[PDB]
Amino acid sequence: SHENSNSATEGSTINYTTINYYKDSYAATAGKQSLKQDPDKFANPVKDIFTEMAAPLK
Amino acid sequence: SHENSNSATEGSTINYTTINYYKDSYAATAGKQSLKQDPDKFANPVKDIFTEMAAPLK
Amino acid sequence: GFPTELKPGTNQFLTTDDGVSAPILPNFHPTPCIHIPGEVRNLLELCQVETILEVNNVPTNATSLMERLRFPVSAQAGKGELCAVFRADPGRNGPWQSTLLGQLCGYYTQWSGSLEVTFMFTGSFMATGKMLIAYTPPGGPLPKDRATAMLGTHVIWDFGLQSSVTLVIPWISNTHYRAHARDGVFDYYTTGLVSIWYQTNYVVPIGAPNTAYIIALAAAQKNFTMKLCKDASDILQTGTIQ
Amino acid sequence: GFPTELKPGTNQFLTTDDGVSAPILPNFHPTPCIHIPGEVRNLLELCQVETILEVNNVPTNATSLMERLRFPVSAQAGKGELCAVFRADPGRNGPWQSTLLGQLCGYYTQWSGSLEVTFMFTGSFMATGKMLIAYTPPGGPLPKDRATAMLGTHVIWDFGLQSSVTLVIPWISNTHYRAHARDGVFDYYTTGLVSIWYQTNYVVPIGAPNTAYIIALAAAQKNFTMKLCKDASDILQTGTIQ
Amino acid sequence: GFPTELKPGTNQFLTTDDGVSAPILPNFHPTPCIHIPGEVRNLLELCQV
Amino acid sequence: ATAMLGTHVIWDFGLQSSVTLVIPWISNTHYRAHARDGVFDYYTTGLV
Amino acid sequence: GDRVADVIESSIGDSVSRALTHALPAPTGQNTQVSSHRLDTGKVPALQAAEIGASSNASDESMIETRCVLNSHSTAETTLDSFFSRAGLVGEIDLPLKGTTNPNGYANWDIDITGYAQMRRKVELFTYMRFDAEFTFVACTPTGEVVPQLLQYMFVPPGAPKPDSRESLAWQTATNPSVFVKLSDPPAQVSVPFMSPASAYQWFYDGYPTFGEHKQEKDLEYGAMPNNMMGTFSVRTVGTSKSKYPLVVRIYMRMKHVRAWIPRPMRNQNYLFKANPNYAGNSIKPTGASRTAITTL
Amino acid sequence: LLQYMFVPPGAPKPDSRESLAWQTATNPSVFVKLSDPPAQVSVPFMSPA
Amino acid sequence: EIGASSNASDESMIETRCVLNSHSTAETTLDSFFSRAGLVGEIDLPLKGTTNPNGYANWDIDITGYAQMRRKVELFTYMRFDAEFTFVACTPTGEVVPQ
Amino acid sequence: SDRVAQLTIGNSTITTQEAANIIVGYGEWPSYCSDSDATAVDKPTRPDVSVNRFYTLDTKLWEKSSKGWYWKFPDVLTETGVFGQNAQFHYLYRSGFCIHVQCNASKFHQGALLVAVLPEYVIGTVAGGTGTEDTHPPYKQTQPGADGFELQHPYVLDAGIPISQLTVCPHQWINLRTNNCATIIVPYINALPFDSALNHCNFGLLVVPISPLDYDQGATPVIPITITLAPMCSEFAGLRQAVTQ
Ligand SMILES: CCCCCCCCCCCCC/C=C\[C@H](O)[C@H](N)CO
Ligand SMILES: CCCCCCCCCCCCC/C=C\[C@H](O)[C@H](N)CO
Ligand SMILES: [Cl-]
Ligand SMILES: [Cl-]
Ligand SMILES: [K+]
Ligand SMILES: [K+]
Ligand SMILES: [K+]
Ligand SMILES: [K+]
Ligand SMILES: [K+]
Ligand code: NA
Repeated sequence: SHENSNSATEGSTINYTTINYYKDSYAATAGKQSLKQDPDKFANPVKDIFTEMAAPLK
Repeated sequence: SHENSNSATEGSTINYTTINYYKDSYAATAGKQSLKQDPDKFANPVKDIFTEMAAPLK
Repeated sequence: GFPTELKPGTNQFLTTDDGVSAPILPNFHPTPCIHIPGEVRNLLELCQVETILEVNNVPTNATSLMERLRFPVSAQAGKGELCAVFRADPGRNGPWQSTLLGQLCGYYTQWSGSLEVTFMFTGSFMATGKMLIAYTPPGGPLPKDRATAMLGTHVIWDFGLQSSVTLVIPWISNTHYRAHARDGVFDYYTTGLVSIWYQTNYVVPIGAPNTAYIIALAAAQKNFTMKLCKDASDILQTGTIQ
Repeated sequence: GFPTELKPGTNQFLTTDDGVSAPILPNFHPTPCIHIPGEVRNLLELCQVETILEVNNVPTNATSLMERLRFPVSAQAGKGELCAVFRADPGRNGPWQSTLLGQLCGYYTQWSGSLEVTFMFTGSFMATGKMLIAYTPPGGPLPKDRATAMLGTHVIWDFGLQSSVTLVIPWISNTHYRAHARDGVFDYYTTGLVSIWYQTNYVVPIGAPNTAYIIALAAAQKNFTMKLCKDASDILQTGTIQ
Repeated sequence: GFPTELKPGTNQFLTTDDGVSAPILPNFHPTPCIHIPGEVRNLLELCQV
Repeated sequence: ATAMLGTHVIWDFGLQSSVTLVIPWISNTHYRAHARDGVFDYYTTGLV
Repeated sequence: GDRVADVIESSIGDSVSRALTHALPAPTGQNTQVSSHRLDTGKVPALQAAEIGASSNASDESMIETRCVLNSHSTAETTLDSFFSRAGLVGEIDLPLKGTTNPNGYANWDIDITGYAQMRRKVELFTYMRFDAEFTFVACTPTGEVVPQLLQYMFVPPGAPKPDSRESLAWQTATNPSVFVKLSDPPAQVSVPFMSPASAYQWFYDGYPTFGEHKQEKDLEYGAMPNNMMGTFSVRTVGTSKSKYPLVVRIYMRMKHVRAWIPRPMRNQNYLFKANPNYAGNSIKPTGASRTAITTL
Repeated sequence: LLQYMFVPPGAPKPDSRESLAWQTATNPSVFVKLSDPPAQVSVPFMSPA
Repeated sequence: EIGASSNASDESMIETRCVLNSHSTAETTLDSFFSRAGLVGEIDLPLKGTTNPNGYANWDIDITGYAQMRRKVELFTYMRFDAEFTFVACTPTGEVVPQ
Repeated sequence: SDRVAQLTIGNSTITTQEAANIIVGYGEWPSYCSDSDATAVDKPTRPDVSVNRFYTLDTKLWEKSSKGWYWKFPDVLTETGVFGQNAQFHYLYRSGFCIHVQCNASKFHQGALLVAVLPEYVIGTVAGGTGTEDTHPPYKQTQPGADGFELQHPYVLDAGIPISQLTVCPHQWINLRTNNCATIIVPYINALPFDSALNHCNFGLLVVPISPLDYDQGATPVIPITITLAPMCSEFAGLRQAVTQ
């Protein structure tokens, strides 16, 4: 379509498939989000990574 | 479409993207305007322009 | 008929809804539009035009209202004297309300950009002087002396053949936009302060007036934009308009 | 007009309906989004982060609440003594309510996947010991002794330079998903039990404390997912929030 | 708005109407279907027993 | 708290028994003469 | 130009956020691979060091003998929009005939969604959130009856004049957006953009909005974030004469196009006040249930 | 005006017309008037089986 | 005195960094500013009264009777536009009756 | 090789022979603000070595009965060194931090501290005990300076949230039988590109004993906890006179 880029997610590393009937994109449906995850950001934010087989503190 | 050119903006140096379901164009949505500006018309309407670096009254 | 199902919002009249409405006059054609000088396309075009800033917003009696448009300078007997001060907040009550920028600002909740104030000296050709105009960013209290004002953004102005000087109030904010600042928690959005000091002195020879006036003109820079259209704080009517 | 016909559902407001609504501010543009560290994309990212499991969920007086975060071990005088026990059901009242996993679990009716509990020993460097941590799948009653616990899934943990050990509670279910287990027929969905026994003994030399504590950290494995979004069992307000 | 006009039948609930209704759980995914013996596809399969 | 504002090393006792504190050449002149009480304190290196 | 070596080999000004981790697609739960017995020295997946700050990296396969399981279980319902794009109550406005509160046919509600616990606890799982929203307005009498009454809803951004009567000139609404709807119509519903001057709304702001001494008198401003203050929602019955009916307006919000940053521990004590985390010191409760001993269920 | 709410196992069941549970921040709810046509929604296959 | 506004910019008055400005100018177009419906007229049709007491009224079209709208349009001398008119009717208490 | 470490920044070097790796908060290193995220137009000042260096600010004594403490950033440093001066003379500030918490005992002592960084750490009050009074925490409690402040109710972190879930934040543990320090690198976290170092604390540092300190009578009973930290990639803008509040 030919609307404005009003949505709160314009420039998000994940892309959506939404529906809209208005010139402003924030009026659009929530749609579908891509299913990417990065748990290491929270669960394993160590500088020097350690493998599963080794002893963590060597 | 195949309507009449009834709009108040027919012949405007700026073009719009509107929606309409009637034969008269003035029934259309406001749409989007192009984003051109000419501030000099009001802020700098001098006959002989002067640059930023020079002394205005020489 | 084709199966449809009505959703919430049905029958509401939203005043900002951009829809299509049945035309009352079919096949009607408007009077053509001839060329008319001065067409404006964006309010930002008007924000860049300087209008008079009422730094001297003190007299209120109807016969002295014109005095609000100019402020004075005169021979000081000494050093680093304060001449005038005002807040740089464009959409706040005070000096800026006299400017078109200030007024247009009233129709928007948020703004962003640099401002500029141009000061024109209107004393006699024989009068000289140097002034220090300073802009104090958020957090700095009103400078007590010229020595603390001088630590912020400033211009030292020399009177001369070029009658005016421009003080740019650069956009120095923590947020990308500011809402209109006011006393209380919204002071979070204050732009800061402008103060004018005597750098040397207003000097004149025998025969020229000892007092002269400065006129301030304010406007926005090209990086200035506004967002979130809203109604202005004033409504200029008391009862019904007849 | 184009022929249409209204169907049931017309005018209803379904709170989970993903529709389109008229925008209140035409041509409005949001403040740009700068880079902010720590963006989360899926709740499952949080379920994999270990949080403290309150195995010792017994003291309730406000001054002893911190004691819930750790449980003890000490020199036993003998053999195969029981140290602690708890249900492995993540969305059931009990120890898991202290974990973020437990809490996020509350917003979903069903879950599936393996869990893991990591136990960190916090005694002195001079203290040694071996513990047997067992997971008993559904149907097995609380083991009366170490000899019956040892028949289920288990880890024999040796204290040493690596302070911690992980007990994986593998997904061993009859159904693809489990709903939250509770007393009664929904015990059909129980995950089972975890029991900790002394494999040998907590041993220490002269000069080191006779009691030490273990801290348990729990989370889900990568095969863990949840479905059927629902409201959590708790609503944290009594009257109106002022 | 786009011009429409309501026809008879509007608002009725016909129990055999095969229509579309708003889903209550967005993005919900069902438990997969494993193989189960004895699936029937048509009642006529039972009439022959 | 005031010592910590200069050049410093935080030393942890452990298997490596020692630590080295480097006193980097931080002088106004290219060379220093021997410092002593009086005007030649101009050449002092500083304190540890 | 820069001639001294240290200026040339300087990293001052590096604006690239160097990230140690990256997102991978993950539409289903992870599968399980076949594993067998391992009787080996040196390799030890079960042993960890929680002090490091990371979660355990041990998997099912390395702790017990596993079969192969092909896992098709979807991860779609735990995306932020799945979790948050569900409308919940965030406001309630009373317009009674006789009363102490809003007795004159109009009311001004400062927009704040922290007055209701279900919604508040969910959003506070994160520190920063950026999203668009759909607002639905359900109006009726206090018994839930529908009466033939016309209402006006107006959004009043900060700095716009707030109405002070059912006849305020502000209701001319020449620039503010207003919705005129009948109680007999379906609930009014509109889309709202992300409006903060900041890049995100933040449920927690550890600071003060202004400079100065922070004397006890003005401590009610600790944690006050003007960036979350979006304005006022004003409602009135449309008339110069009082309405014949007592009314109630319930406000529902549904977030969409959601982004969130910085997860935090979830609320474990009852909420007492709006936008402030005070809890009852005399009634600090354990996060969950208790039992009599650590050795019995 | 009525409110219908689906309460999955483990979600708090309302115990009064004023229960806090009616805030329905996650459960799906339908608000409909008796004067409107019958409310209607689609439900997925929800068993753990 | 020339009549122009200052041409001095931030860059020439202080030392500036580079700022890439993505802030939109779309909301200050004339349609953004004016294409919002505001009250421009009010007509009373009372039962007993001095004004329009006989079930009908004639209103000369003039939008200058209400200040919010009037002040905005008077920012300009000449204006050319199309318009959408909406008519909201009810009793003086805001009640809806079968009329 | 995971246990030994040296951190050198500015004219300061820290050593440890009993480390447990390094945590980089949210897996992201600190960086300067880009030209596209920035909004303020004045050229910033980036003092470098004179402000990005380790400052040892305080020592607490760990006692068998200790509750735990917190410090607020950048509050702890606004009155220290050249960093403090810049934070005072400028309206805008931004930086990341390298935090190094120190605590050594002996192979016969025991206990475990949780060292965590919680962004936007808003403090709550007990609301007059009954929960009927909307009281607020005073300035000395929200911004305690270099002294830090002791937690009154560690279980709910003086803010109605469970310390049991604090590990969802960048953290390390100092478990005496294992290590004697915690090192956390934190990038600048805010919803704005720059902010006031005085009015806003971007995050709080929490040091809380979870497994209490213990030892037999006769072993050194004074076990200090020292906090050393270093700003990283500091930038300042919006210059004027010096201000402390
Ligand atoms: C014509 C009707 C329009 C109604 C307009 C509603 C605008 C609502 C904007 C969403 C704001 C999100 C909530 C923001 C902040 C929180 O409530 C608190 N202030 C946090 O302290
Ligand atoms: C079936 C209902 C149709 C209603 C027709 C409304 C036509 C209105 C035309 C717009 C006129 C714009 C206002 C023009 C002039 C000003 O009000 C004043 N005369 C200025 O002095
Ligand atoms: Cl302002
Ligand atoms: Cl469960
Ligand atoms: K229409
Ligand atoms: K027709
Ligand atoms: K039909
Ligand atoms: K899979
Ligand atoms: K640009
Ligand atoms: Na391992």
